[PDB]
Amino acid sequence: MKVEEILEKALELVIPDEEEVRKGREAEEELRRRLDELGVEYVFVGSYARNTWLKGSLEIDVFLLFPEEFSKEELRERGLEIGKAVLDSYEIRYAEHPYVHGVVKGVEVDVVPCYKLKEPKNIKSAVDRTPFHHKWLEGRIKGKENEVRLLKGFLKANGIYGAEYKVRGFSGYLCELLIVFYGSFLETVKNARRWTRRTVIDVAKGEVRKGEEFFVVDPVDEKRNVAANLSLDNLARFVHLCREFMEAPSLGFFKPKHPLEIEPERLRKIVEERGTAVFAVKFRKPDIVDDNLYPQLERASRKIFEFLERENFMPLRSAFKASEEFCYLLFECQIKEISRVFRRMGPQFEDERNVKKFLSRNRAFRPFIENGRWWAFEMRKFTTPEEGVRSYASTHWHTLGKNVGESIREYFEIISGEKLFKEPVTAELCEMMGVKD
Amino acid sequence: MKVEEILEKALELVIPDEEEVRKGREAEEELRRRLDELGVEYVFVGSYARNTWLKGSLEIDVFLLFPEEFSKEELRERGLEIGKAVLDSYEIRYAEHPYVHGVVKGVEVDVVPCYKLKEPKNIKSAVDRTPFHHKWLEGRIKGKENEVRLLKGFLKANGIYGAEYKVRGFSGYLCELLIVFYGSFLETVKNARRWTRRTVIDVAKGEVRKGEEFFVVDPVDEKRNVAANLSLDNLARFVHLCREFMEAPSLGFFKPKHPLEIEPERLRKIVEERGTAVFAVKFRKPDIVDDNLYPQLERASRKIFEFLERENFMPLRSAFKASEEFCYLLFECQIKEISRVFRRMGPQFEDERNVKKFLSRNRAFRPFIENGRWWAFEMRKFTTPEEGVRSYASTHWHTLGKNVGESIREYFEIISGEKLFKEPVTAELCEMMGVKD
RNA sequence: GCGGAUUUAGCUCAGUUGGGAGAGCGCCAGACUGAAGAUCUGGAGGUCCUGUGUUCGAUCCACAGAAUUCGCACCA
RNA sequence: GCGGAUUUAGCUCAGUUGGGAGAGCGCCAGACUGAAGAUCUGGAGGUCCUGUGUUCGAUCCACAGAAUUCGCACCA
Repeated sequence: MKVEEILEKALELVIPDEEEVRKGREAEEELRRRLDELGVEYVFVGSYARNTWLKGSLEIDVFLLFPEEFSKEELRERGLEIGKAVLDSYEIRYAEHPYVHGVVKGVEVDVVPCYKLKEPKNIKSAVDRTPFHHKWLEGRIKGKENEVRLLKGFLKANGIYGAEYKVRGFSGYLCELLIVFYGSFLETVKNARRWTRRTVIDVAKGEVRKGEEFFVVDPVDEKRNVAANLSLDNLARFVHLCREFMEAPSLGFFKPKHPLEIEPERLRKIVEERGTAVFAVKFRKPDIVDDNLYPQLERASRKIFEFLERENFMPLRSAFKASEEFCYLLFECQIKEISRVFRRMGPQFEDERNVKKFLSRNRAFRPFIENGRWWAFEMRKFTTPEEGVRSYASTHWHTLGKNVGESIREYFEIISGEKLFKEPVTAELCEMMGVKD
Repeated sequence: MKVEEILEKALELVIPDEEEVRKGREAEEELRRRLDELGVEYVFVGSYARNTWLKGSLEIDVFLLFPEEFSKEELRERGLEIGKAVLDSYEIRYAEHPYVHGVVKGVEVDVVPCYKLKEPKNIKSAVDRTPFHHKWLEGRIKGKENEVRLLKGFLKANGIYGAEYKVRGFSGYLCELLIVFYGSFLETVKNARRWTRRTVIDVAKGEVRKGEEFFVVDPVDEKRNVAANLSLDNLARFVHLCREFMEAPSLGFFKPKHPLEIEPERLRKIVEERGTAVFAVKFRKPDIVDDNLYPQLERASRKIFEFLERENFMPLRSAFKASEEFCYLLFECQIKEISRVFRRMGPQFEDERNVKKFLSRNRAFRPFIENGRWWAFEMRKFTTPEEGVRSYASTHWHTLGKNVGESIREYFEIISGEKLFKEPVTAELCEMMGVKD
């Protein structure tokens, strides 16, 4: 669609200027006031300070640099003293060393105690690194901020922007590092088409090489992978979207695509036509952070997946959804019903000892030999994958993560077909089964 | 049941003396007459000559030794000339070098041209070896003939006596060699409990050792495995029956056990309770020898077995029966119905070339990535193992042996449940599923 | 008939994740030697038995066939 | 919290068919030496991280746990 046109029309949905821009300055000014009132060494960092934040994603990050001659707890008292007096409403978030989150004029503000540490390698944790992150990008990104926003937008539209585990996609800082390295969104897109699972981007030397994993080198600390949270699968998605974009560019790569919103009638048909067993594990949501839940949900999903493999219902895919109330573990298998009878692996014919024991056990059918080894017909306790998972969930809850497993242990349901379609899992089911529009 | 008593009561069902013993002598005498009438060098061998044949299993083996200074075809003319004149009704069976099979007074007689070859290593085929076989066992078996008959009886009662492929069990000559080696049936049974898949019995040296396969050394030619036809599985069966006999001896080890003879009503229930898919491939019997058909049937069964494994209906066992009219390939699977959808293995994400092609193909559902590799949902052409086999039989008949495959190629049926129970396959189905009485 | 095993470099053979065609020996060269050899380096060297099919992709999966090899035995 | 990787002989590590507990090094010995070393032979050497469970059978499969290790990050 001409390429450059859609790049510019995308900006009116990317660039903030819903006149929150000034609300930033207003809060900043106000923030700058009260802060200079207490004579503290302070820095504005993150999205706001570089004028790089997305439309609606307004956030002030304030990092309070504290003398390189104090102690952990002496900065503690301070961050509090300050945060409180400068913010309008507050909470305390402790991380690895605590910080104050609050609100100034409807703008989410992050008041954070730091160190006036000037120059790296003398770093203790991830927090003290962001000032340097800002420092290095400051002045080296000036002018190219729009191109960053395009990248972000591109990634958000297809749901791979973010460092949080719910996404495992691209971190903002990474995006910035990228735009810097290539020159613009596009020159990034072009080269991304040639990325591999072993492609390494050292921004510090301006060099591209092959390593062991996909690695983007932090120009501040060359021991740091900025793209550490980028999952294997997401990276590939990005690469493929870059190949798909260049060949036939369109604006639909920048619009966030919306729910397919189906009726139970069309979904049941798909299932029927698929001839697959579709079911889910429902259980109440344990009240914990997002960056804890999804990892557990994933682990939980995987084990059940692995289970149904062992018991040979042959699952296709697995999916998960977390509402404000419950959690759902979705599964589609190739086997609706398995036989009650199965092969039980018995001893080689020579080990008379073990033979007898194996034979001493009482069964409904005679054991036999095949390839110089005994085998026996025995009975399963479950015939459908629903029945099997029920057995598994009830007996092997503990392995399904700490909080998730406990929530299942205490209670769970298994929902099949028409009943399940009524649950808020429509979107993911379609995504799991790969339904067209 | 006392042990020795049942050994003696078994003999009245083992020792011939249904007064066919004299019919032997009568025919022998008559045979000896006409033969000496033509001045031929002749020998009586096999079961009859040693008085070792089973009750009802009466057969005269006559091997016509011919001068060690003739040629293949010059003996040929002779065997005929002789066979005809001495037998009452005849056929010609060609083997590797032909022979005359016929009847003298209702007794199946085998008139065979040989060589007066005295002493081995100058042998050409299996036929010229039997005189030496008889020669070596003659006089070294005298007195111990009853003990041989016990062994035979033991093996026949449980259906592992015979060198023909329908059985793949113990050859008579082998049994004799055994009784000779240990001393009696029992001393054979005791030691057989300690046989392995690598136990070697050299009768010539009177020695037991370990080799590579189960090997019984022919005292005549030490390059010959007498137990070559003994299948792995049958050997084990024998060994296990020897262990089972010594621990609790009973006469039921000598009675041939009879059909379980079931109704369709009890069989359907078992199937239902088993929850398994049971079906068979029916097709007309190609008119060929037994030692050709069963090998093919086996091969045929196996491939179908292997197929259902590939397509994951997960078969349990496989069985075959050959009537005077049709042949049956019986199968029991763990999967009655499989989903219409399956995983299609696609390329790794890097090989852009192959990616596109894989994606160019049209499907009902979107392809995806998992572990850096593309996968696609596609449709099977069959949902039940019956449907699948139908597809397989029709497309892959040729591999199912020469004659068998051709018979299926031209025609076949697949029969399920109630319909199949009406077919003469009741016994084997019970044997395949391991049903109790 | 019949069945199993085998078929990848000149020789002898590995090769299982369906994506890299390999080792040893032989041959050529380099290093080393006074020489040659022995050792270390390296290089060249291919109809993965043939055909067709399955697959995005084939030494590998399927079918047909070929060749080598061992045995099976019918006979009964 | 949160996740992954790892845990087999004194050290460093193989170990995939669920049935044999292994290699290299180290140590002792034999052979060889004038000696010792170097090489070849061999031997000893084990809580397969623990527990419980599955199985005829447990390094291998399942659950709980431990320890080592790397990273995840929430924060928003």
